[PDB]
Amino acid sequence: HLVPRGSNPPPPETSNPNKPKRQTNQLQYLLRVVLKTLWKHQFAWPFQQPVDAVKLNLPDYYKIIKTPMDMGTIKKRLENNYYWNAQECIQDFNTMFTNCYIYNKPGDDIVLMAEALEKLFLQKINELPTE
Ligand SMILES: CCCCS(=O)(=O)Nc1ccc2c3c(cccc13)C(=O)N2CC
Repeated sequence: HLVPRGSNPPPPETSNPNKPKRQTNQLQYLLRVVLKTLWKHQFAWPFQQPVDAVKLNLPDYYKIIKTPMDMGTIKKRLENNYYWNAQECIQDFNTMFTNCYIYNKPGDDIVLMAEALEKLFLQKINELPTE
């Protein structure tokens, strides 16, 4: 009962080599504190790279989720100074959580994992430094 699975999209872009560099205290906090905390969490592992929805057989994932996002992407974006400001990075974290909550049933393990990361995220974002 084989069906066409299609392809995963290319991973989100993580490099903008000709963007001028600008560090901000908020971007520094996101990289060195927020991302580090979530990355090392026991439930981070499914979120550390783009979801392979094809190989995991997640039906209709790319029809439902218009903007895939993951912490591996966010990490590389931060490291490469891809983000112009901290709100762009926070938007990506939110997109990652939103996608998981939209696609999956509320009881599911992956949702519980995302919720644990989001609770920690919001704790750290509460102490985001002023601009
Ligand atoms: C419950 C932990 C399952 C981790 S997994 O590697 O076996 N499968 C999944 C990885 C990433 C995602 C999902 C999702 C739904 C169902 C299974 C999995 C999903 O939304 N993601 C992206 C976080």
